Amino acid sequence: TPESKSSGVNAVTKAATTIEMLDCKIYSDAIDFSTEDVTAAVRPSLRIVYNWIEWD
Amino acid sequence: KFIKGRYTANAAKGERLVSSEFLLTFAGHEDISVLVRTSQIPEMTREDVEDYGPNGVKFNQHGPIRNSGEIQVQCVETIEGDILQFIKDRIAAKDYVDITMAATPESKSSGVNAVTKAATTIEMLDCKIYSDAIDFSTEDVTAAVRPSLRIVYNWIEWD
Amino acid sequence: KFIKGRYTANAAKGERLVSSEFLLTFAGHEDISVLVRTSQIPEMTREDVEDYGPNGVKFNQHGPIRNSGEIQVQCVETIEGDILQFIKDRIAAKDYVDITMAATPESKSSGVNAVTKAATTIEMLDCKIYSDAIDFSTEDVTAAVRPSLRIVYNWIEWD
Amino acid sequence: MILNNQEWLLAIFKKKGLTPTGKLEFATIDGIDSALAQALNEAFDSQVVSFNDRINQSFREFLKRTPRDRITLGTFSDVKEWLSSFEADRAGRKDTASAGPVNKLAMPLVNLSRSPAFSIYEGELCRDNYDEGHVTNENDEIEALVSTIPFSLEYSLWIASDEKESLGMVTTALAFWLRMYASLGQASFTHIANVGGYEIPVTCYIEGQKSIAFQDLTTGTADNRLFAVGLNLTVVAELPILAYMQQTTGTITVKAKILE
Amino acid sequence: WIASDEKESLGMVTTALAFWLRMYASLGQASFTHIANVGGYEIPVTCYIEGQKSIAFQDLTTGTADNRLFAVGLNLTVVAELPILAYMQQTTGTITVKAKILE
Repeated sequence: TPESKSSGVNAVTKAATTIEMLDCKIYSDAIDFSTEDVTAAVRPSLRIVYNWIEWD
Repeated sequence: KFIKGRYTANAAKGERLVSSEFLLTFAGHEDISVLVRTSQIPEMTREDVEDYGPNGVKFNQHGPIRNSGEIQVQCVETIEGDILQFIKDRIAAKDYVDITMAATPESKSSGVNAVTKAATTIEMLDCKIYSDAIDFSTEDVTAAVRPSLRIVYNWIEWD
Repeated sequence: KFIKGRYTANAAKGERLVSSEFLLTFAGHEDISVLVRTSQIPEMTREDVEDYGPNGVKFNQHGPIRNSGEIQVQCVETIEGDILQFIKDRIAAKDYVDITMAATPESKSSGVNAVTKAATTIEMLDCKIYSDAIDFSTEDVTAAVRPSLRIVYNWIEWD
Repeated sequence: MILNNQEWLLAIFKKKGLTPTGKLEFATIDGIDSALAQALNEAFDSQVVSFNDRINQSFREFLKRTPRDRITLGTFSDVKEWLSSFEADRAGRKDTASAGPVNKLAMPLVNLSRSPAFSIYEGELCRDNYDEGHVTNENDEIEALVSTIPFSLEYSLWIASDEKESLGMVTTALAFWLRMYASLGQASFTHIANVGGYEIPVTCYIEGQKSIAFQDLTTGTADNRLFAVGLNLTVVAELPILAYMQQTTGTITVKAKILE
Repeated sequence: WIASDEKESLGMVTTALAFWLRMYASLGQASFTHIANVGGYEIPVTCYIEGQKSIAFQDLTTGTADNRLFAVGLNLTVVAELPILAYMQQTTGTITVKAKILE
């Protein structure tokens, strides 16, 4: 979810949807540059390796 | 209209790149840079060491850097046999060239910030250039011959 | 209009080749060159030797040239059994023929420059010609029989 | 060896600095039409007829005519409009080789026109080039840097005649000129554009040169007994644009030192 | 919409527009910022032209049989990120940290 409105009616419905990854590694893949597609935008693709999952 | 305060933002805002502009120098063979139509950026990854602890816990660890890899480039052929002669010369004599890939055409001399130029460019050292098979066929009158090149880099430099 | 100076350009400018024109001689069997419709240019590559230095650094090194390879050719058949008899003769008697591949039909007898002619041509020596299965079927009245040829070359020559 | 204390002075070089100005200059697409009109005439040249015949009369007469008489310029919506404009304004036989009676309304004629609207290429054949070259003075200086942008223009050719055989001959000659020898540039022309005080060549190509398809333009011979055929062409031109520059000089010095 | 009497002036204007639009897309060239005074504050609004590189002109005149006038049209799209602000009230407080031994 984007965020919780500062009214803060309930909190357990906020921690239920979130998740946390610890001790992660971030790598990248190859990036494609080419003509003939003038309206395109560069899209790096990332590979992320997590090591632990936490919730609540 | 009264200026009550000041606005500050904590997010990245800027124009998005278009992949239609880039440069590919090929070291001392500068006249070939006009014929390219497709290039890439190296992988930029690292090896992972795999370990299992007590019970079933598992950890992935940073490993040594990956230096050498492959990259695919597609170019277009002219009448004078520029790319064919280039590949023939490369095969005839063993040599390694240096390639400077850049994500922008060039910085205007009125440009006042250098780091935005060094951030996009990458350099590949001690590279080998080979070619693949080239397709010739009738029944496609409007098509143009497209040599496909395979380049093997050995080191990656930036900044 | 005053001629202040001169213009010079440091880029390769030339019209792009069209892949719809090419030639394939087949050595002393010159009458077959009309029936071809698809051809290729050899791989033009080299072997690579991989080494791992201290720590995890890695180097790719030029190796020996790749001599022999495989190419694919497609042609069409006439009533007189031209391609069929050609393949039958090739299978019956072991022999090696020479194939010349050119990216341009033929230079006009003006002969302004010969270098631009030898740049696009290529020659294969000591070649073997085989064939694949040929598909016959009804329900396609307008189709034509298309033999598929597999050619194995043993040396590549240029200039 | 110039050695002071523990440092060597190795070499002194010279450099050329470039500082830009905002001004820009660019070429015009007007001369491409004249270039194409001149280039079309080489199709009909170098053609001969060995034996004379009644059928070959009109084609031979057309071949003998000057470039101004073969081709007319202007955009039209209908064939009738073209014929009415040709009739209203005197034309067709400006260069006369006989003082006797002649017919101003020669039957075989060719028209060329282009549309005001155009577009950038956006394809495979061409690509944007930045700083492809530089422009020098009579002295050893640099005044501008030249870059090109592809441009695609649309053209339409109309061919008309009285008898069908002459129309067939003209169309066959055009097709033979267009299709043969594509790899060795045969239908391709260069227009020299005087951008500023300098001469820069502009190279134009015909996209899809080999693919030729003619379209009919007359419902029938029930009204005027006239045959008309049309053809559509596209031209890709790399116009050069130059940005003016200012040149300054400087020096580079190289020294070697012993640390600490 | 671009209109002119002679064809050459129209060609020159259109070529100038095309050269401005296509060249140097990566380094922001056809891109503008509008400063909007939202409430009592000045917040910049950044606008971009989607599909800037692709240019195609459309003709708008049947012919010169009526008025001898040349007209050519072009279509553009502009992407703008409008800002919206929600008012808030600020209050202050304190946070204390203590360390204790169990039992």
